[PDB]
Order: sequence, then C-alpha cells, then structure tokens
Amino acid sequence: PKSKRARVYHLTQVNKKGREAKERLFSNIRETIPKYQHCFVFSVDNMRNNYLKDVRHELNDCRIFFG
Amino acid sequence: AGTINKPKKPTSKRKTTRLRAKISKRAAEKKRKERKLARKNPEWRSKLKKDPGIPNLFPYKERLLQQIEEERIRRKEEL
Amino acid sequence: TGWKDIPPVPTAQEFIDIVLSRTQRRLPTQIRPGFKISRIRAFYTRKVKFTQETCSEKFGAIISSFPVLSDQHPFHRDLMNILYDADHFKVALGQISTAKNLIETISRDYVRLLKYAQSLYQCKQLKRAALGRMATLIKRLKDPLIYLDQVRQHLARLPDINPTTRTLLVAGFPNVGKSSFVRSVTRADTPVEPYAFTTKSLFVGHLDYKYLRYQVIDTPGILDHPLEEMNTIEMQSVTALAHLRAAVLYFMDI
Amino acid sequence: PQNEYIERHRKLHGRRLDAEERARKKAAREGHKNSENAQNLRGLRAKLYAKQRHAQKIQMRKAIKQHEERNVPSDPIPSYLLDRANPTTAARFSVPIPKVRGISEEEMFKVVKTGKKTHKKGWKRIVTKPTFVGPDFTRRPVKYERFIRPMGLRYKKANVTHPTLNVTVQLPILSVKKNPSNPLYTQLGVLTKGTIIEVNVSDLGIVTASGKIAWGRYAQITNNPENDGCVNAVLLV
Amino acid sequence: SHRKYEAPRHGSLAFLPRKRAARHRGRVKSFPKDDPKKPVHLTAAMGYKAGMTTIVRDLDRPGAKAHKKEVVEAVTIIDCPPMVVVGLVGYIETPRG
Amino acid sequence: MRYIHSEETIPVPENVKVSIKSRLVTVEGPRGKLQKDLSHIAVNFSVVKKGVIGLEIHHGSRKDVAALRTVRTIINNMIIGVTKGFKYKMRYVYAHFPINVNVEKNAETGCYEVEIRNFIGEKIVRKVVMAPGVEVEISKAQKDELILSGNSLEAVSQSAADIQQICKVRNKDIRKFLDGIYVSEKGNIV
Amino acid sequence: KRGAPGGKLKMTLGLPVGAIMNCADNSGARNLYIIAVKGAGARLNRLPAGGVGDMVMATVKKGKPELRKKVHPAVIVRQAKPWKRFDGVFLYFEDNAGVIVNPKGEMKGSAITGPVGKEAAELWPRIASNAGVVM
Amino acid sequence: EVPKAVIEPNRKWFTNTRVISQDTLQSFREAMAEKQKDPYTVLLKSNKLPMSLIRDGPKLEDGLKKHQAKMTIEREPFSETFGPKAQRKRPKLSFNTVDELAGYSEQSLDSYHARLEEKKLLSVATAKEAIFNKGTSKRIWNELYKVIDSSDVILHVLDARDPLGTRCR
RNA sequence: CGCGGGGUUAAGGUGCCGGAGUGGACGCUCAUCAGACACCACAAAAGGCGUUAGUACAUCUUGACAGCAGGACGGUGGCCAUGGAAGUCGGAAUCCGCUAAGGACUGUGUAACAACUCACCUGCCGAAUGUACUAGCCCUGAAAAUGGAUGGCGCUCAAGCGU
RNA sequence: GGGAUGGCUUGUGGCGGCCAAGCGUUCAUAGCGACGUCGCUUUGAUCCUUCGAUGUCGGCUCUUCCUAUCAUACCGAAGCAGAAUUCGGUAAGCGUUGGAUUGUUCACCCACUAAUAGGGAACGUGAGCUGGGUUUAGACCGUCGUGAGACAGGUUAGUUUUACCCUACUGAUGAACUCGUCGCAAUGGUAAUUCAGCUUAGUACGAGAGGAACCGCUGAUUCAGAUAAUUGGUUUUU
Ligand SMILES: [Mg+2]
Repeated sequence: PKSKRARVYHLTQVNKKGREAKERLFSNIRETIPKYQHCFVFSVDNMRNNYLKDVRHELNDCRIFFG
Repeated sequence: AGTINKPKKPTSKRKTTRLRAKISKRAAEKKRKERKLARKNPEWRSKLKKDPGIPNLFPYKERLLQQIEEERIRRKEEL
Repeated sequence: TGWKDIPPVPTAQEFIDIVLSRTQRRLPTQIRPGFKISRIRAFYTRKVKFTQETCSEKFGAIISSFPVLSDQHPFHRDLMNILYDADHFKVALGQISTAKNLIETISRDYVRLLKYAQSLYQCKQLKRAALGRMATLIKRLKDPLIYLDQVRQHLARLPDINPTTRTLLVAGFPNVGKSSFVRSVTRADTPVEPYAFTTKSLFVGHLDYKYLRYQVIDTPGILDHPLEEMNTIEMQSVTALAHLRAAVLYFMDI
Repeated sequence: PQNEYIERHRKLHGRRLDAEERARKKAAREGHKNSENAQNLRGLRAKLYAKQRHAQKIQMRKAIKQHEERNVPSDPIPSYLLDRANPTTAARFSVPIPKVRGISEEEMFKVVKTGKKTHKKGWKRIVTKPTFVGPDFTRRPVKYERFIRPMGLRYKKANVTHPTLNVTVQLPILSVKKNPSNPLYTQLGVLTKGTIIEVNVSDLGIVTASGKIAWGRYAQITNNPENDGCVNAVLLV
Repeated sequence: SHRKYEAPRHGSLAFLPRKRAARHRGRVKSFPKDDPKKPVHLTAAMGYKAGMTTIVRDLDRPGAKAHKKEVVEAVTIIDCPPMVVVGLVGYIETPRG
Repeated sequence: MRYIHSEETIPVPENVKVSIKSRLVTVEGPRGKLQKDLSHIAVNFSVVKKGVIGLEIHHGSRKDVAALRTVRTIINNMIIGVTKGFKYKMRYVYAHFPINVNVEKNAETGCYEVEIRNFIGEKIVRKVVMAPGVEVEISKAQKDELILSGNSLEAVSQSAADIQQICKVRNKDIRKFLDGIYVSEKGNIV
Repeated sequence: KRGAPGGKLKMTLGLPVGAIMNCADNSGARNLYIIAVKGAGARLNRLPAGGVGDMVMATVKKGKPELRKKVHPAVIVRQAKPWKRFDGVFLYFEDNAGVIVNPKGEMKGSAITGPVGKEAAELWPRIASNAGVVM
Repeated sequence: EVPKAVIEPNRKWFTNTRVISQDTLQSFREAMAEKQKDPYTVLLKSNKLPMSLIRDGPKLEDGLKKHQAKMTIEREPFSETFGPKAQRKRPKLSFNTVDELAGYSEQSLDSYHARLEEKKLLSVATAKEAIFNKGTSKRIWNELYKVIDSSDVILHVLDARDPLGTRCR
C-alpha cells in the first residue's frame, strides 16, 4: 500500500507507557493489599472524575486506584 | 497542462543507427572501465559474505534449529 | 506621502531563485559544441551579463526605495532611529550596495575572460563560475534581507505626519485619557483600554477648525525616569515632543 | 490606515466564516497534492522540487533522531582564546600533485594572423592560459612581439591554503618556478594545474629557527585557472 | 534566425482562395435558425444596386458625442421591384446533410 | 492478491422500500423517491435477511473490495434522504452594502431560483438555479439565513456550493473584505 | 493618466513626427517641433501623427532660451490638413499651431493668439477658457 | 604532441626562498619614513621586498571605521534588533539629558534647513547628445591601455591655454 | 553462391499489412503521446498518499492500530529578564507531588490573564496492526523550434512485460 | 592537379579543511560518502584604475514555427486597506513600435505604448537586393627589409550580366457523363485586437493623502473585408 496516511511523529516529552505501566500497577495493588482492612469498589459512571483528586486529598489515610 | 486539447511534438521512439551504435560502444567501454576499476578497487571486501539466515515465517524454523544443534553435537562427539 | 511604494525584499534564497530563473527563462538555453567559437562566447557572455543586470536592477531598487536618513526632517530621522536602529539600517543598506558593486566587478572580470575562452567546455565553466560567485555573494546577505523586509512592512504601515503643519500633540502618563481625547476629536481608530501602554505607536487623526486642517498626534505614555532608562515605546513620544513644533496638551489625572 | 490595522480588523470583525474550515481542508489535501506534484511536474521544475523534497526528508530525519536521543573544544587553548572561532586544524619530498594532464603547444598557443592579403602571415602566437608577467613589465613592440600574453589573463594574486594551520589567505605571486609541461611555459609564466609558484607569505607570519622572517615560499596550483577565473594553491610544507 | 521586428501578416487567410466567384448571383450559405413557435415569414429578398447618396440624420444615440445633433452619413440605394413566387422546394435531413 | 469473497450490508428501515434491478437502485420513503444508477461498479446485490441488503464482490482486487464501502454509504444516504431529509443552512454577511436575496419558484421548470443583489454594492444581479428537488426558504428565526432542503444530499450540497461560489470577492484582500454567503449548518430536516 | 484624451472622434491626422508648428500662446516659444504623439499605437515604419485636439510632446526650436532645453507637452489647436467633422463639413486652418500645457491640460501661457478648433476646445477646458475665437 | 607533465621530488620545494632579518626590516622602515619624492628621479628597477612588513600602517580612524559595522552586527545581530524575535528595548541616543535633547533638536533643525537651502541653490529635460560621449568609448580606452602597456615613457600633452583643464589625473 | 525439382531447417517470426497461432500455463503493468531491439547518458544514497511480492524489528483480548466520550492536575504566576510576559516574544534550567495519566509544555489565543488544543491516561469498540528497508512493473527524473512515426495500422485478462 | 562535436545543451564557482545519514569493515578500522558547514576570493561608498579583433556581423522585404510569457485572459500566495504592485501557476489565441548616435566590437540612450519577451527555420560552409569582416590589378602614409617586396597597420578608387525549362506557388481554362437551372457539404482554410471616456462614484476602503470593480453606455488603437454619396489626389475627356 503506497497510499497511506502519514503517521505524525510527536516532538513532545511524554512517551507511551506500555507493559511497564501495567506491571507497576500490578505491583502497587498487590503491595497495598496486605496493609488495609477493607477494599471497596466504587463506580463513577459518565462523570468527569476530576474531583477524585479532591477525594484522594481528603482520604489521605486511604489508597485509591483508578486504573 | 493542456496536453489533451493541444498536444506538442511527439517524442519519437524510432531509433537511429548512429545512436544505436554509439550507445553500444559506450556500454562496452563502460564494461571495460568497470572491470579495470574493479581490478584496481581499494575498498575492503569480506572473505565470507554475511548469510541472511532462515526466514522467520518458515513454519519449521525451530525444528531446523534443533537439527542444527543435533548435528553440531554429533560432530563434536565424533571429533 | 509615505513608504508604501518600497518593493518587497526577498530572502537570499528567493533572490537567488528569482535571478537564476530569469536567466534560465528569458534567454535561450541551447548552444552546441559544433558552433563557431564566437557564437559560443556570445552565448555565455550574454548569460553572465543578463544575470548581473537583474541583480543590479533589484539591488538598486532596494537602495533607491528605502529612505535616506540624512535627507529626512529631524523628527523622521530620530523616529526611524527609535523604531529601527539607525546603525543597523545603514549597515544593511551598505551591505546591499557593496554586494551590488561586487557582482558588477565579477561580471566584468568573467566577461573579459570569456573574450579569450577557446572552447564550449571552458566557456561553460567560466559562466558557471561567475554565476556561482554571484550566488555566494547573495547568500552572504541572509540576515540583512530579512531585517530590511521587516523594516519595509513597518515603514509601509507608518502614519503620515507632516512636521511643518498645524499640530496638536497629546502627551502624558499612561491611562490618563489621551487616546480617549483623540478618538473624541478625530476619526482615528486609536484603541482605548484601561491598561497601561494600550497605545504603543504614534497615531494621527485630523480635524477641521475654521476651514483649516489640523493634525492631532496620540502618543504612548511617558514614565518619570531619565532618558537613558526609557524604552523605544516611550521614546517615540519623546521624539515627537522634541522635534515637532506643535501645541502640546499634557494630560493629567488628579 | 496606520500601525497594525489588519490585526485590529481581525480583532474587531473576525475573519471570513469559512476560513478555518477551508484552511483545515487544504492542510488535509496537502498529502495528495504533494504526491500529485511528485508524479506530474516536469523538467527543471520537477528536478528542483525533487531536490528540495530530498532536503526536507533529510532534515526531518535528523530532527526525529535528535528527539529520540533527547534522553541520553578539541585542541587545548587558553582562556583568552576560548569561545572564539578557531580553525579546526584537522625523506620523500614529493609535491601533492606529482602528475597533471599535459598541455600541447597547439592547445597552449593559438595563431594570430597578420596582413591584408587573403593568405595571412601566421608567426604570432597568443597564450590561451592565465600568466604571471612579474613586476616592472613593459610589453615588447608589436613588430617584435611573437608571444602575446593578454592583459585580461594576467594574474597577480592567489588563494593559498596552508595544510598545517588550516587557513586560506590571498597572497601576492612572486614568480613562476616550474610549469610541469614545458620550460617555455615556465618562461612565459603560465599558471595551470600543478604549476609551482613562489608566493609572498608575510601575512602568514612564518619565522625561521634563527629568528629571520620567511616571506617567500613555494606553493602548487591545485585548480584549473583558465576554467575557474581564479588561482588556487596549496603551500608546500 | 528570428524576425527582428514583429509585424502581423498581410491579409486574412480566412478569405482564401482569392479566386473569382463561381457564380454572379450571391449565394446564401446560411439561413437563420428556424423556430417553429414564430409565425411563418420569408428570410431573404433580392434587389439591384443603384448607387449611393448622402443623408442628414437627427441622431438619438445616448452617450455618444453626436447625441441630439445632425449627422451626415453615406447610404446605398437598392432598387427593389417585387419578387414573384413560382416554386417550393422540400428538404430532408440525412446523415450526409 | 485477489480476495475470494467480500461483503457489505445495508439495513433498511420499516417504512422504506428498496428496489434494485440491473444495479439501478430506487429508494422509497415517506418523503418521496430517489434513484441512482450504480452500473459503473461491479457488485452483486442480494437479500441476506429481512430488512438487510447484501452487497458482494467475488474474486476482486483490493480496489474493487474497497468500492463497496462507497456503494454502501451512497445507498444509506438515499435511505436517509427519503426518511429524514437533508438540510443546509447558509448565512450571508456583509460590512457596508446589505446583500439582498430573493427566492422564486419557476412554474415552468419547477426549480427554485435565487437572485442576489447589492453584493458589495455591485449592480449586476447574480442568478443561481437550484437543482430539481431542492427547496430554498428565507429563514424567519435568524437574521440573513437561507435554508436549502431536500431528499438528495448531493443536490442540496451542490446547490449550497453554487450559492457559495457565485458570491466570490475578486482582486481584494480577503483578510479585510469579509462579505459572502457561507454554509453554516448541515443536518437533517427531521 | 496619460496625455491622450477620451471621447475623440476619428479625424485626419495632419502632423507627423518631425513637423514644426506655430506656438499659439504667449509662453515665449515661437514654434514647436513634434517628437512624439500621445496615444500612438504600434506599427512597423509608421510615423506617429496627431490632429487637432491631440497632445504631443514637443521641443522648442525658436523662442526663449529657457524653453529650449526641455520636452513640453503641447496640444494641437490648428491644422492645415483638411479634415471632416460629423456634420459633413470638411475644413482646414491656414497654419498648424499648438499650445504648451502640463500633463493635466492646464496651460503654461496666459493668452491664445488666433482661433482654436472645436475639438481642442471641447477636449481641454482650460484652452476653451483661454480661447477668444472657436471655429 | 602531448607531453608528460611531472614534478620531481625535490627538497627545494619545502624550504624558504626569501628570508629577511629584523635589523634589515627596521632599516627599511627607517628608509620608508625618510623617503622623499623628487620629480627629476625615475624608477628603473623595483627592489623585491615584503612591503607589507615595511610600509606604515593605516591610520587609526580608518582602522576603527573599517570594522565598526561588523562590530555592531557582532554585538547586536539583525534578528535581535527588529523583527518577530527582536529583544531590543533601549535605543541608542546621541544625548543623555533633556536639555541636551533640546539643543540637539535645535541644531538638527538648523542643519536640515541648511542642507535644504544648499540643495535648492544647487517638463523633463532633453537627453544629452551622444556627441558629448566622445573620448569615453571602450575601443578608445582599449587603445589607450594598449599604448600604456607598450610604452616606457609616457608624454602627457597639455594645452597651454587650459593645462589643468586638459590634465588627465 | 553452377542450372533445376522435392523435403527439412538456422537467425528471425506467426493480430493485419505478411507466409505462419487473436495458440496454451501462471502472474505483473494503466502511462495527460505506456511499452514493445534494451544495455550509455540524463541520474542521485533522487522524487512518488501508484500497484503488488518480500525481509527485519515492534505492538496486540493483560484489548493493539483509527475514532468517539471524558481527564489533561497540584508546588507554580519555578528562576532571570520585560512597559507588560502566568507552559506558549526571549535566556538558561527542566525537578517534585498526585498519580490511571498529564511536558516547568505541542500548537491556536490574550496587552497580560482567561479559554481552547496536543503529548499522555481512562471508558466504549473489537482483531489484527505499525515502522524501516528490499525486489518487480508504473509516473517524475528538462524540452525547443515545417507535420510524423515501436516500419505503419493499431493493441490494454494485449497485439505490453517475465518464465 | 587536389579540396572546401552532435539524443551535444540549460540554474546555482574553484581549492582546502570539518561534519556527516549511510556504503564498506568488523583476525586490518582503513577507505568511499549525499545533506551541510567554515576559510580565501561601503554605516546605502567612490566617481582620480574602461586592461589587446586570428575567429564578424548587418540592414530591407516577407512567411512560419517554438515557449524558455513582456503585454492582454483566468488563477494561487504576500500588511495585498484602497490604489499601485511583487512572487508563482495555466496559457503562443493576440500583439510586441518610432527615433538619435559609426573619432566603431555600433552597442547603449530617448520617447510613445497594454507591452515594447526570447529564440529557430542561415551562422553544425554555401547564387534574392544592398552595406561592413574583405583582401586581384592604380596610389599614398606608417613599421620592417640592402632590395625586389612583405606587413602591427592606416587611407582612397575599383566588371558577373539567368529564367522562355521541370517542380513548387498564385491565379485562369478545360475533355469524357445531353444541355441547363436550383441546391447539398466531405475536406481544406478561418479573425479579430487593445486602450480610453461616461455611469457606477469621489462610492466601497481610508487617520489623511488619496481611491477601485461587476452590470449598463460611447468612442478610439492595431488588424481584416468592402466601398466611392462626400472631400482630397490623379487628366490623352487633349
Ligand atoms: Mg490605556
């Protein structure tokens, strides 16, 4: 296929994460499991979710994963 | 361009004997000159060329690698 | 009158492309080795002379179109120094004239050599040598051409201030209503805003009083520090106050 | 209008209502347009387009490689010479050009015809290559001038490069020492490729071991002055 | 080599050949295009050239310099006795005309 | 490579009737009838399912396989035209000279006609004839707005483009002279 | 704007390049030598020529020395070659004469001696204002 | 016949052909300083000398003037002075106080009026006739330079009625 | 290479001119003067969002590639400079927190802010993709001047190209 | 007696150093190397530095072709406000002038103009007319030569003189088909061009100075085809 969309190489600082981010998320969750008495599941459906920053600040003794 | 409505003078594909002979002579001279330059070439050349190897899409490449291992082990045992 | 009739100043690469495309297209290109040597000499001599003539026309147009600072009224001379550094202005035009003279010298030398060249190959080499040396000289002018094109655009948009007519010069601190007064008495579109240095260049409007035409000059504001600490914006107003014989309206906000 | 009036007009009235859409669509059509130019332009215009596209592709590759490598003087000089533009600075007594193309007398000299009859006398010869005539030169009378060295082909200076110091200076020519094709060419002072000339090296500031100033040295001509319109030489050091 | 000073060619090649006309009576090469919605009418007539004379015209040409003024103009008189109709020719359309 | 079989599908709504004969497609809806000849494209039409049209190409190259996507969208646009319709809103703006737009319906031809006057003070009257089936109305909700509506998207958008191109400023700086008639909204009637 | 006036009907041109005509004004010049005609077209070997009402470029051969060193625009007001007006009248004057003007048509001198033609008077309002007789 | 054009290896190619001592240079500089011109003496044979090491240097005013432009560009490049990336904020002035500015404006206006009056004291005109270009032809000046190249003595002939008028400087 | 009859071939050919195949097999190619007796030059490591066949590296149901809906933050208006300058006129540094992720910022924008946008992340979706090279064929890779040439017609799953 | 370089060329210098993606090489780490870069080759100046004919071009008339486009037409871009332009694209349909200057490479000046574009068909030898390179015999001066004479040269005067042939071209007749009248239309040719004025409008636009365009109207330039009422010219109306 000679006719193709030219891919834009980005001259920006931040690169794609890859499998390293997945393994880091795995290790962070599995290392936070033994330190806490309860693990809640919460849902935020069709919401902007920028207020989770304030929720994380308020619950400073808790650990929130949103991955 | 307005080629379809107003075409220009055609570029002839009919060769002349003079140009054919001159092109043949220049090609022969270029072959001789290239042979001479290859004979006086100072660029380094490898004794053995680099092998491409086995293509990855060949479905029994791993089996061929196993056979290569077995052959070299048998050769080492025999020697 | 103004300075809108200055022709556009190309970059060095655009200049080279323009000159060489004129030479390529406005002259015949096909010459044969089997022709007479005088015919070959005439062909390449004409190529070199035409290239030099195009360069001379464009450089001379640049030199003759831009203002001569020494020929201006002292207001326009000082204002031009404020807007563009006068040393840089004269230096850029000096480089243009020097390149024009050197291109003519190169053309004369290679025409003289083409008088004695003995073959098409030698004539072609001398022609290419002359054109390449001209292109090198033009390529050395990269920064002055960019600077002069920017100066040309700003000069084209400068307001026309007659320095010997009836003029009202509105001066003062920033934010005291200078542009508001000028908008209220003239038709000039000088913006009015609450922040300091809304007006960054001289603006001129006009009015009629007793069947006579007056010009009114809105200025950037002036701060209370000596002349050595003033930037170019405030120094435009200082130049207008120093060199224009006018009626000065100093605006104050009590 | 005065000052930045088109910018003020944009501030007060905006642009045309389809301006952003048309610009976006044209930028989107640029890929097809560039391919159409690559396949349909002709002649010199096509050649210049292809060369300039080659230059863009090389520059883009360099920028991409530098951005990949974002996450990763030579000779000792004193402090007063730091941050200046300094040159890079990179028995058998053989010259750099030991052999050049030989020039026959037929190529060197052309016949100047004299006389008013249809058959012309042909004893005069004109030198077709650049020459050096030396100081205090007065031409022979025309009745006794066999060899014509025209004034437009006479040279006095040369662009001499020093191989060790890596500098090129324009220097006066002192004399022509040896034209490799013919001693007659040497005597006439012909400046062709491979010719050994004597040059004035006062500007180069060369001091001998005894403290004397060396102002005359030998250079070899490395170009063809009859084709270039200049004399280029390399100092023999 | 090229002609040094340009000049247009003498005469029009549209009126070639400059031979004698094949007939004394002029030939109507083309009649006006027929519109069937118009009423029936004749498209041509014959006459005999008698000579020329001079007239004075009271000109009504708005925008012209000679507007509302008298102009002297040359005219041609054609003697036109009535024609007599004696025949009718029918024409069909074929792929050869 | 030649692909043995390639297929696309078009869903048909309940109020639509589609008739295809020798690649001549006729689409019937509440809003009327549209027709389109697709015999320049090699395609086999079928009824795969109740309310689904199947399009297929046999032994085709990549280009022939790709052409079915165009055929699919073209027929889907005819279906959308006979169901919901197409509507293009245009806005005309000016600086000093008010643009006068008058809309008539030619009784002889059945087409709408748009006359544009006083475009930057010009004295000529610009006349654009709409494609048959395109209706033009001057809006009452908004100032200086025309509304072109119809069943055929191509006819509506080409009529809008003809109006856009007839009012072109020539030999003036277009950073400064902003007058014109521009397409401002595209959508469905329903 | 160039010197050629608009709205001028075709007339017989009587004065080609090289003609010397009288100066009908009091600017100091006695005669005018035509070197060019405004509005003349391009034709091989054809001398440019003007008639009454045309602007030409002229040099002064006889007159004040201050006028000798310049090329002045001039308007032909009288010609001796017969020409026809639109009323069928063929007419001519007894000499060829013109007046020096500027490119805007305003006269250098302040009075005109003799009559001027209707064509020149109608095309140039300053000449019409300075004419005593119009024929 | 094409010859063999070859340069033999030789130690003479890599030596100094002409050397001069510092004492000799100083003596020649003293000769430079004490040289006087006599119309009744002619030059018969020039001495081959390194004259760039002997002659007096340029005057300091011309030496600084000849580098002022490149100095100003090296100090302040064109793109930093005017343009979209320009950083110039402080102008260069010929005055430092408001009183000096008032005096400067007065003197500038006087000089401007003086130059206008000088220019004023100093229909298009007809072209200069081609007869007044005689004596400036390329053919004539080619003949002149040919004669100069061929002659040892040059007799410049002057009309006694107008000697400086006929003198060719 | 004597004068003849019959038979068979070489080089070259078998759409018509033209004797002999619109012969067979698998592919490739669409040229705004293709190509058909090319090799040389133009001409390069040349330019192609033409079209196929490959090689290598890489991503991917732990959801790739394209999109759409949203996030894109806090120390912080980081330092210097500037009339003003807050990621976005400049000079130089370019770290930390919260992180799922988010540059001391990729562009638009403001006098400066604001606002928008990109990098990067999440949800929806759903199965294959991306990049760089290599080999074919095709286009461009420079042309003058009376009207003309694959020998001519003409030929496009060829009557072109490879076997 | 013998004769009378060419699928060349075009727009971007040479020499020297450095860098360099890549090519090679990886028992040697050399060698090649695009894109680039750096060195040599007046603050808008000076006008007191014109640097060698062995090589020859012209002019008139007239036709055609190329496009490498000066103008006219359309179009893309630019602080392109308007006006005037500049850079570029398609385009050869249509134009592309009149003079001065020979103490000279006759090339540059002046003006008109919409514009005063560049070439080929000769100059890769070459019977149209007529000037210069140019040169038989007469003559003078300069340089050389003892001289006859020759030339670094300069000046003056000076014999080639078809066409009725074939073809081509332009026109004109014509056999065969009874004579004639009215027609058709294959094919070949083909034609128009540019400017100005009035209106729009002192309007859009503009701080001001200034200042358009479409529709509408009237002339003129160059070209082309006719004509003779009138005005000039011509007179063997002898
Ligand atoms: Mg304010």
